[PDB]
Amino acid sequence: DIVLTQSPASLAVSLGQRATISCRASESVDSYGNSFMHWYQQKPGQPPILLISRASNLESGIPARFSGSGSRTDFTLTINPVEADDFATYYCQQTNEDPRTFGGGTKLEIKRADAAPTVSIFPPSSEQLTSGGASVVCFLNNFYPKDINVKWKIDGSERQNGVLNSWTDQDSKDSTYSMSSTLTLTKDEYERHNSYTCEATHKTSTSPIVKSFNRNE
Amino acid sequence: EVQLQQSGPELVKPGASMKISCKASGYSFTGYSMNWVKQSHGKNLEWIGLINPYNGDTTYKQKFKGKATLTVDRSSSTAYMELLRLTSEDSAVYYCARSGRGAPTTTTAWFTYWGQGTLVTVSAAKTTPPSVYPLAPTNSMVTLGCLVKGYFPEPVTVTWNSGSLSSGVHTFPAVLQSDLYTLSSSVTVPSSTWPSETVTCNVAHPASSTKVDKKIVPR
Amino acid sequence: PNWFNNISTDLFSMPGDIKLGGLFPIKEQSSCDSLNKDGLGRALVMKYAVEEINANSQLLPGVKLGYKIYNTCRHSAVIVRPALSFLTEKSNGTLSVECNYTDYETDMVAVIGPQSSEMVTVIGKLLGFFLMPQISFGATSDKFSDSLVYPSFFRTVPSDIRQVDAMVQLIKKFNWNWVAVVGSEEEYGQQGVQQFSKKAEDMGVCVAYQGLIPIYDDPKPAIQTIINNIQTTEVKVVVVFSLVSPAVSFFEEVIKKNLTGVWIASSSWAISDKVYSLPNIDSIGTVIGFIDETETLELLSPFTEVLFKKIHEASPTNPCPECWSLSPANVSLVKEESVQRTAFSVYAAVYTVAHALHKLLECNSAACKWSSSTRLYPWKLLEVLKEFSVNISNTSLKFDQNGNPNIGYSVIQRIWENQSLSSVGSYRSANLSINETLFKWYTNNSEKP
Amino acid sequence: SEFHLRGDYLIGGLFNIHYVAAANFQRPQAIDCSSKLFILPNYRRFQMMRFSVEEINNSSSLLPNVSLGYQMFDHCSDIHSFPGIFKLLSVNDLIRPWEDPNAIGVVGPFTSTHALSIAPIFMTNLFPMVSYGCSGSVFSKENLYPSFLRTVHSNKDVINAIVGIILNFNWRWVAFLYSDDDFGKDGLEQFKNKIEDSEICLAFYKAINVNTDYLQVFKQIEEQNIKVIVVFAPKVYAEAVVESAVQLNVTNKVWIADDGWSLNKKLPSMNGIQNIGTVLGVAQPVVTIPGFTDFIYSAIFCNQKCNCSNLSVKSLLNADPSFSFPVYAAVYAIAHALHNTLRCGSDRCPKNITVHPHMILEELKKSNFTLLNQTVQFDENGDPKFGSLSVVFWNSSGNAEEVGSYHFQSLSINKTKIKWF
Ligand SMILES: *[C@@H]1O[C@H](CO)[C@@H](O[C@@H]2O[C@H](CO)[C@@H](O[C@@H]3O[C@H](CO)[C@@H](O)[C@H](O)[C@@H]3O)[C@H](O)[C@H]2NC(C)=O)[C@H](O)[C@H]1NC(C)=O
Ligand SMILES: *[C@@H]1O[C@H](CO)[C@@H](O)[C@H](O)[C@H]1NC(C)=O
Ligand SMILES: *[C@@H]1O[C@H](CO)[C@@H](O)[C@H](O)[C@H]1NC(C)=O
Ligand SMILES: *[C@@H]1O[C@H](CO)[C@@H](O)[C@H](O)[C@H]1NC(C)=O
Ligand SMILES: *[C@@H]1O[C@H](CO)[C@@H](O)[C@H](O)[C@H]1NC(C)=O
Ligand SMILES: *[C@@H]1O[C@H](CO)[C@@H](O)[C@H](O)[C@H]1NC(C)=O
Ligand SMILES: *[C@@H]1O[C@H](CO)[C@@H](O)[C@H](O)[C@H]1NC(C)=O
Ligand SMILES: *[C@@H]1O[C@H](CO)[C@@H](O)[C@H](O)[C@H]1NC(C)=O
Ligand SMILES: *[C@@H]1O[C@H](CO)[C@@H](O)[C@H](O)[C@H]1NC(C)=O
Ligand SMILES: *[C@@H]1O[C@H](CO)[C@@H](O)[C@H](O)[C@H]1NC(C)=O
Ligand SMILES: *[C@@H]1O[C@H](CO)[C@@H](O)[C@H](O)[C@H]1NC(C)=O
Ligand SMILES: *[C@@H]1O[C@H](CO)[C@@H](O)[C@H](O)[C@H]1NC(C)=O
Ligand SMILES: *[C@@H]1O[C@H](CO)[C@@H](O)[C@H](O)[C@H]1NC(C)=O
Ligand SMILES: [Cl-]
Ligand code: NA
Ligand code: NA
Repeated sequence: DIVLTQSPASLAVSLGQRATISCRASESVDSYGNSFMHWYQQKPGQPPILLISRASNLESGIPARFSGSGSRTDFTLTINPVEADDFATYYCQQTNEDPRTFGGGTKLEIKRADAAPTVSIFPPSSEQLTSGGASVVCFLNNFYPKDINVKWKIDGSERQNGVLNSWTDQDSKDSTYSMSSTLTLTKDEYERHNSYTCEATHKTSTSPIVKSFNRNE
Repeated sequence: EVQLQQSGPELVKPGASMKISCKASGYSFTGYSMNWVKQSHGKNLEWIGLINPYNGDTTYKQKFKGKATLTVDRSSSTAYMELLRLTSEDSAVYYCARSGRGAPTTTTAWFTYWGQGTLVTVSAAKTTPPSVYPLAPTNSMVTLGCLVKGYFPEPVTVTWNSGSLSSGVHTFPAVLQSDLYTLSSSVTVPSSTWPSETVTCNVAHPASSTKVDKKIVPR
Repeated sequence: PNWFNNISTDLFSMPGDIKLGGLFPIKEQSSCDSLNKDGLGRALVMKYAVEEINANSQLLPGVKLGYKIYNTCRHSAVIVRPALSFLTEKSNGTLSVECNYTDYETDMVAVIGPQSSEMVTVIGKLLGFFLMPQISFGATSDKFSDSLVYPSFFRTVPSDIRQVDAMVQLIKKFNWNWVAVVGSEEEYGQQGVQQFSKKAEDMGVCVAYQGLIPIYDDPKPAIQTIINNIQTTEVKVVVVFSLVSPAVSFFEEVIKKNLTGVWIASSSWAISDKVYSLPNIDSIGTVIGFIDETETLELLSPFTEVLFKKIHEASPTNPCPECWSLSPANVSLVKEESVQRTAFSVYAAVYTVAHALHKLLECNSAACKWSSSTRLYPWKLLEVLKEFSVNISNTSLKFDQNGNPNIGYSVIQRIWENQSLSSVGSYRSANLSINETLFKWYTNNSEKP
Repeated sequence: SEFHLRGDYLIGGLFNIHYVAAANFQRPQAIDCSSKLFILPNYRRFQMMRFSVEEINNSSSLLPNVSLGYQMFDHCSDIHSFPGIFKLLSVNDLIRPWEDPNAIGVVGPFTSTHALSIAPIFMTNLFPMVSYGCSGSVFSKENLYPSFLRTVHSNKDVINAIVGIILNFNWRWVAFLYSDDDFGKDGLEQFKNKIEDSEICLAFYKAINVNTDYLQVFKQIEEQNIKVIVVFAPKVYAEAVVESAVQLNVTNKVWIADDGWSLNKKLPSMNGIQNIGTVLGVAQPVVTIPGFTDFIYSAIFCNQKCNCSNLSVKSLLNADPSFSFPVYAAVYAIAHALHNTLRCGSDRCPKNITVHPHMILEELKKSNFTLLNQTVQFDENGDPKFGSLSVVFWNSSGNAEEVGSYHFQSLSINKTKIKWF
């Protein structure tokens, strides 16, 4: 089986700059005077889209800012200039030998200025309480880069159990990420404590961003 | 237009078998190979095999022989893929994809058309409807939320005011805990508009036949 | 011109020492019931040419040219009998079954017409076997350029292989590369669509879609598919290589789905009144046309005025049953743009044969080697016509080894506001020569697509 | 003479026994075909018509006490065949162009090109033609060819089968070599229509003659790396392509033949043939015509001269037998239509009843009889409802080994029987 190694695995390119993705085949994918290396774009939650066939043929309806080159065992996909809607995973595929194989993919991230998150905190709803559960939710919205750290603090002490975290994929419009942190407690555990603190640590601030409520209010 | 319409998401018990369909329209069904592709979350794309709908000839990646079975029904222009003796490792998204035109061989064909994908969840766990809780909190903008808790299996859809509110919406990918999923959505609107103009979180969970609309009321 | 006074009122038969057979589309099907004004007019041009040759005492001196014209109905069944009748023995009125027709004197020495390429494919090899020269004034398929396949075919208009080169050159000039081609489904439109496509492929032009408009059948279901494929390819250059009658049905439907874009017209409808007279035709956008580049016959209209008066005077005494009700009112037949701009082709066809006969009979201006004993075999006439050169009016006409003429095209455009045709360039040899600044683009902001 | 047989009703027979390349001519006269290149399988078909008539004349149930006769012709040139045609249509060695004749029907011609030249003349008076070989798709149109029928299928069906073969395997680049005539150009148009919406890509095509620079053709095919070559063309052109392929060191191709040459007897036994690769094809299944072998051993105006004595009976018998049943069925369809037009019973026919050719035509259209356990019928278009296709392979013994079937009302191939060169 032909192995496809894509590089780099992960890439951030600013709006309007040039993105270069490579694919190396363990064996030649040349035959019939052609190179059967193809490039696909996959947006989150969507089917892949064919960008380029046979190493350098742009498919109908694909912008000319995408292009491909190479032969035999070395291939490049180029995106120039990179636009906001171009974040995706990019796969190379060879169809020279059975079985068809795909490369591991390359994640293209739109690079932008660092942005601190807009943080919101929400105590459990009275409706969730009637069920005996108590989820405290924290939104950390529109930040860059993706790396962030969220601490939960109850009455001054850190809390690790019950925290569930989830990132969105990058935003088309403003190239940011968002994240929600959910602390799921029992109702009783929620009533044993007064103040609840969501703490965000990010490369934009030297000190954490903190949102708190007291259960009193 | 060429459309590949796959069947909806499936929850299947381990050890069981299931069949995925792919209904083709907009072209001559027997003119082109139908391919199938596996994508496991943490996404590598893997070719399972293809079928020639004209004569039913099949070709499989070795590891899928005896695991997948490709068939077609020409009377209805549908390609099928049966998965057998299912394990948690068969949990993935499965795509049908039609070969293009221009390759010298059926082997060398690339994939120009894809179906929308079929999620397959292999689990003994049972179908549970979600509980939908409202998240209410000044400031210029205000953020509201919607917690979608304790459901199974995937997926759920969340919209806000039936799609009226599109901008300033974040729907976060669900998280699996004790065989139950939880997700949240946030929306950000002008303070001027809320609480005066109603903001409602719409949640659907097809698996359990569940529609819910939660009004985000203040406190 | 006083020789006008001597002309006879006989439209489709003229007695004479040597006769030309004529084949025109004078009455078609809507049973050949439907008069074709252009076909009649083109027949009038042959009438005029023959009268004029006979009035010229230095061309075929003392030898009278006559003819017999028949309706083709653009139909196989109809045309076969006239063509066979041209081949009957001049003195018998019958066609003998022979193996060798070398000493056999056919009633006609040459044939003028037919108009249609579909029609030439019906009779061409028949006439070819007798080596009877046929000069077509309207049949443009490149199929007839093979003299091993069509041994006696000539034409006074160019092969469509040149017209599509003209068409693909224009499209390259306007940097259009995604186009759709529509043809009528029969010899002309089929050959033209194929020829266009091999040339467009060869000249780096992508053909998005090919379609054929039925000429039997009901075309409307085929037409709606075509228009669909056009709309969904989102192309806005459409080449329509079609006969009038199906193109009308085509554009009828284009209108009712208000599509617009650039339309390229083959010579067969580039100047058709029936197309341009359609309601809301000016909706469709820009129409660019190619037509044979011809002289005007300045005498055609005066001639017809006098003829139609003489005919009216003789109206109380068959290609066209109702033509004996013709009148000086009906002079509009020849003054129609279709007839006027193609008339020279009929005329040159007849003169070409006349001059060839002159040479064959070793005429000078005073006499010919001719008498009542003279037997004219069409195959001896053919030898003279092979690669023939003749000045006709102000044209230097030359036939090549293929029977094709040194006649090029005038590129034209339809101007909707005064319902007219503007000249925007030309095609001579393989040189397309147009002036972009002369084009009116029928678009939102009046620029080019 | 072989070409003429006296009888109560005459059938025309249009055949081309000799071949000649098209060439300039300066006199309006018939070609002396007898001095040109003899074509053995065509002569065999010529005999098949003579045999069928003799068989019917031997019959007391089909046209009882009514003899069938023929006027037959060897028209090596479509352009020069009109004297023979004139003879069939003449009313007393004359033709009167304006009337509503010698023969009641005609069998032939063999090629679309012959047919297109002469058919209008026959159509005009609804003179029936029953062609044993003309496969141009345009003849399916009754408005164009109202008295035309045939006993071979249209090019569309044969093209369909050929596309079936291609889709059964893994190659999708294709070269279509086709004869530079109406038959070839029609196959091209049908081939294109069928594969437009499909994985199959026409990567090269060319109209070909015996004159074609085949070195350049094959250089172009190799440069494009095309492995599959469809040669859609008659005997003379197919041998041109393939003999040139052997001579110009073409190797490792997959050749695909239509039924006009998949049963060719010359090419399989040719020196070097195994080197050009593998020849597959669509073929007419060999139909046994009981009694024909004996008949051959017994049998051995312009264009009625064979000049082919010193002919080997075994060469003739073993020649390409394709279009045998079509000829056989064409003659029988006509005899049955006469039988039924005359309202013959099992025992007798009325006689000296005069039969205008057009009267034959409605009985021809309604044809419905069995013949060698096949059912002879025509559809609305005058195309045949009988006959099937084999898929064959040329094996290392020089035989067209059957490896599969195509039946027009819905292809199977045993792929293991095919050895690949
Ligand atoms: C087809 O018929 C033509 C027309 O008759 C034949 O040509 C004529 O052929 C004869 C030869 O038998 C020529 O007449 C003879 O001519 C020679 C001189 O060539 C003369 O010395 C004899 O006294 C006699 O007159 C005649 O010129 C010729 N006409 C031509 C050639 O135009 C032709 O031979 C026939 N072809 C056949 C039967 O294949
Ligand atoms: C009509 O012309 C004939 C010959 O064409 C001639 O004899 C005669 O003078 C003419 N008569 C007229 C003009 O009155
Ligand atoms: C016609 O005259 C020709 C020769 O010119 C001769 O072949 C034939 O016998 C004649 N036919 C008649 C008088 O019907
Ligand atoms: C001639 O004119 C009259 C009306 O002016 C009309 O009845 C007749 O049909 C016309 N013939 C034509 C235009 O051919
Ligand atoms: C046509 O006219 C030109 C000069 O005007 C001359 O060169 C040519 O030979 C003429 N052709 C003829 C008389 O056939
Ligand atoms: C093109 O047309 C315009 C006519 O106004 C003119 O300005 C220009 O010179 C023309 N080009 C030519 C005649 O080559
Ligand atoms: C028979 O054919 C040969 C050539 O194949 C030719 O030389 C010979 O003259 C012919 N015999 C005839 C026409 O009687
Ligand atoms: C027809 O009958 C004769 C006997 O008179 C026989 O010799 C011949 O073989 C038969 N022909 C056939 C069966 O085709
Ligand atoms: C067969 O035909 C002859 C005429 O050739 C006739 O005299 C005889 O009566 C016929 N025998 C029948 C009809 O049985
Ligand atoms: C032609 O090429 C083939 C490749 O199979 C080679 O075997 C053969 O010997 C060559 N023959 C020549 C150049 O005569
Ligand atoms: C006539 O055709 C029908 C099918 O159309 C068939 O049932 C019948 O047997 C045929 N009659 C014969 C063979 O006599
Ligand atoms: C070729 O085919 C023929 C007929 O199918 C068969 O009899 C013969 O054995 C074959 N030769 C081989 C397979 O070498
Ligand atoms: C297919 O071919 C193989 C090898 O020739 C043979 O063993 C088998 O009988 C065939 N199968 C059929 C004819 O069904
Ligand atoms: Cl016509
Ligand atoms: Na009998
Ligand atoms: Na027919």
